[PDB]
Amino acid sequence: NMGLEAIIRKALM
Amino acid sequence: MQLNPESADLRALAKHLYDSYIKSFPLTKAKARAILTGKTTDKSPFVIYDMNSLMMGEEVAIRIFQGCQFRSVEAVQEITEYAKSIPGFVNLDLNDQVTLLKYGVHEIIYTMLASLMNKDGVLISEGQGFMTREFLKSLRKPFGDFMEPKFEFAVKFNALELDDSDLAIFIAVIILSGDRPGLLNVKPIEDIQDNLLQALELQLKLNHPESSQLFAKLLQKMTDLRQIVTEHVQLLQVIKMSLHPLLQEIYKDLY
Ligand SMILES: *c1ccc([N+](=O)[O-])cc1C(=O)Nc1ccc2oc(-c3cccc(C)c3)nc2c1
Repeated sequence: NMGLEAIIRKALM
Repeated sequence: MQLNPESADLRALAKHLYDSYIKSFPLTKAKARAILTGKTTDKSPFVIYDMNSLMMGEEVAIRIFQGCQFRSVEAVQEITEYAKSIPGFVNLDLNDQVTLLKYGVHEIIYTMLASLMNKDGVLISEGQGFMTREFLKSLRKPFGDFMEPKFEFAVKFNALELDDSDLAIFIAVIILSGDRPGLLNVKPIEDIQDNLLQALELQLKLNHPESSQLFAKLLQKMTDLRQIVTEHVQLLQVIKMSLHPLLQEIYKDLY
């Protein structure tokens, strides 16, 4: 769900 | 097989990926293996093999899971950083980048968990503890069934005797899977995976003269890894039972 997604988006930027 | 521009470009990719792996992952397989064979004076782990050694050494399930999932965040960041170094990855649609990592990280975590395991047990507290396999298996249901399939995977995986050079290409192959649910543009992902697969195949022929079907056996292991990830969902159901707080804390460092 969106937790992991968010950490990944943060990480990608 | 010949030495040519093609093969040289593939050896150059392998090197590029090995270097980015080394920058991205502080705990390598070489370092893990060194700890497990007692080379590192620095880290001589306490062995937890039974309830008594557990005491000397210092839903319950859902709480464990909440724990390990949040502790995975460092690994997720390292793998994400590693992915940025794969040629073509940052040129993919952002949503696909995210989808590839969302599915892939679990597989990579289990892959790198194998590095911390032998037949006897697994390193915990970043190199400082060693939890035995049979102790974990001894615990009351459902906890006793949590780690045993990862040890089964890890023993079979570690018997392939991959090194970090090998693992860096393997992990990249995993990240670039064109079959993940919800991908938008499958083709550019497959294009990258094709290139990484070629690099892996060459790497394995050069690095592993003992086993001429290692390439296939290693691809089959992606099936195994996918199964372990998928089994976590089925364990949520088996679960729907008290456990020593110190065992709870240890489980929060596994996956
Ligand atoms: C943490 C700590 C201990 C155990 N254990 O002993 O089995 C397990 C965990 C844990 O939560 N592991 C875990 C396994 C597999 C997972 O797959 C996901 C996941 C999340 C989001 C998207 C996908 C596709 C998969 N998370 C997992 C967590």
